Amino acid sequence: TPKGSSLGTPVNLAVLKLSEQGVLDKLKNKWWYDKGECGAKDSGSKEKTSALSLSNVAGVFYILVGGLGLAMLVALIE
Amino acid sequence: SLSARIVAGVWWFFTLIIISSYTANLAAFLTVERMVSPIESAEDLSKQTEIAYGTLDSGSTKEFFRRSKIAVFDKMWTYMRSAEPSVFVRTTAEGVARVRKSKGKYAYLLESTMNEYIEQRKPCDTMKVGGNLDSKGYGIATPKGSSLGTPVNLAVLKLSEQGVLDKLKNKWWYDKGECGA
Amino acid sequence: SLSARIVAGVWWFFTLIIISSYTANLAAFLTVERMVSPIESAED
Amino acid sequence: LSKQTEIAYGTLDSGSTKEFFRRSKIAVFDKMWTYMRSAEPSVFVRTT
Amino acid sequence: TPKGSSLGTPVNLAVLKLSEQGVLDKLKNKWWYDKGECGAKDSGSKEK
Amino acid sequence: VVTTILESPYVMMKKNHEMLEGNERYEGYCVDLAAEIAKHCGFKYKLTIVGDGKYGARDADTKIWNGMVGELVYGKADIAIAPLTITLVREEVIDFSKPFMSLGISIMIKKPQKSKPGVFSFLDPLAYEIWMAIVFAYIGVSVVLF
Ligand SMILES: C=C(C)[C@H]1CN[C@H](C(=O)O)[C@H]1CC(=O)O
Ligand SMILES: C=C(C)[C@H]1CN[C@H](C(=O)O)[C@H]1CC(=O)O
Repeated sequence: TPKGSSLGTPVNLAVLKLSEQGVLDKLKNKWWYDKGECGAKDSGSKEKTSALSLSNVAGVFYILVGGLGLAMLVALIE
Repeated sequence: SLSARIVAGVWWFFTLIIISSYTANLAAFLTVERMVSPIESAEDLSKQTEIAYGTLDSGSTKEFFRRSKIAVFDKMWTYMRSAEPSVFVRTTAEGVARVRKSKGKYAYLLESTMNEYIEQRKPCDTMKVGGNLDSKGYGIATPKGSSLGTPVNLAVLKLSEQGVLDKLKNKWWYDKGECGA
Repeated sequence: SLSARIVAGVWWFFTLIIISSYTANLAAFLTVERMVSPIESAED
Repeated sequence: LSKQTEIAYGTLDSGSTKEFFRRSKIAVFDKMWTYMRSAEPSVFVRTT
Repeated sequence: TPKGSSLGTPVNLAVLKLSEQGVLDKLKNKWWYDKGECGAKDSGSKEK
Repeated sequence: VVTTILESPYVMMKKNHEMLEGNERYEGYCVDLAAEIAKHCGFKYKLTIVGDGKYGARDADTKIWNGMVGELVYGKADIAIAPLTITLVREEVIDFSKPFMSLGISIMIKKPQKSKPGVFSFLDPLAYEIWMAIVFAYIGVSVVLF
């Protein structure tokens, strides 16, 4: 606001008001992580276990399944 | 029946890869020394009622929990009102003492700064977990309409910009620290 | 039969060293990832 | 070592080292000189 | 300093006083490792 | 007159405080900050401890402010340097400078250290999802075997 203006102090009080009732937090969450296209935002914080992700082992699981399917086929041809 | 040989072979490959990844990642786990936490976040602390948690009796933090319209915090407030023995403490030091004596029974909600400080000081058996629940700030207070307010304000600006506040912070918190890094 | 047996032995040692190698390199790969990234700190 | 009280540390009773820690205005050394100054049981030793 | 100069002893004392205040240390750290274009020791490994 | 409250590491008594006199006998973040604000704004100051030993609040019955805020409004002190939180009720009553430090409401817990193993954690470097999938694979391959 301009120096010496009347609106500065009450809009200041308003900012404090909103922040104390959690409005600003709600707004940020809304326009940041709620509309987030990528998703899993708070995940990368709460879910950061390092360790091992299922996704890496998934491929091995798929060659296992496919191997069982080929095993099904070979079982049929026997 | 070679169908059986393919089953056993592919499955052997499977379990071998699994136990190998386990061995590898346990080796990494033991080598790297990752931080271990019982609790992920505040909301998770609300979800799990196994651990009791509390704040100070007279302060703006209790005020936050009381007058907040946010869900999780309302839940935790419902938890904090009804629990006996009284979960509220007169001094922060007393509450942290309760955190230390309880062996995991007690969690303490306090200002992030005081939290970090007690984190840095002996025995340093207490840690700050999760991110900030809200955002407030300390400021230099002046009487309304006084002459000093605006120039001390600009002074604070300059000090933040040229790194005085940050350096001072690093001096009093971590550098005077009693334990490690 | 001695031939087939030494074949089995050599192959056993072969797959042994290979598996051990995989476990080793995967262990190193995963030990690396949890090291603090140099580029992460501004000064670095 | 300066950032932990778990392990005690000390110097000789007199010499260039004690005088160093005493006169030094550098943070780490000032701190260690405080630690050594008020420490009990006295951390100073007469000989190497 | 040239032999017999009036500057010899006080610049000697100056170098000493500087060494004791860690000024040489900080200045060296400034001109050598602070302006360095490869960070510390670790850069070389590149994680293999 | 700069009024402040004793808190570590905001304001502390030096070990020699019995010998020291005046502004010299207080060390802390807030103290150095007072020095900086004074050097920049060019005034001489008096470091004082708050009589009520409280930050600020309004008595519900009497509507009278307590602690440093009260020291500020009722004119016992010219300025407040201390870990004083900016709140609406306080802001109405006094003028706040731009915040010089960030804080938030955070959780302090005990550290588990070494003595607490967390058997479940050592049983799950692999995710529980991986355990789900590996059990399903176990019974699936079991039925393919049968
Ligand atoms: C550390 C204490 C007791 C003070 C500091 N600021 C807050 C205040 O301005 O009241 C209080 C903390 C809190 O309210 O959680
Ligand atoms: C061994 C001693 C006491 C002597 C030797 N040089 C230093 C000196 O001449 O001052 C002292 C070492 C020290 O101060 O730790």
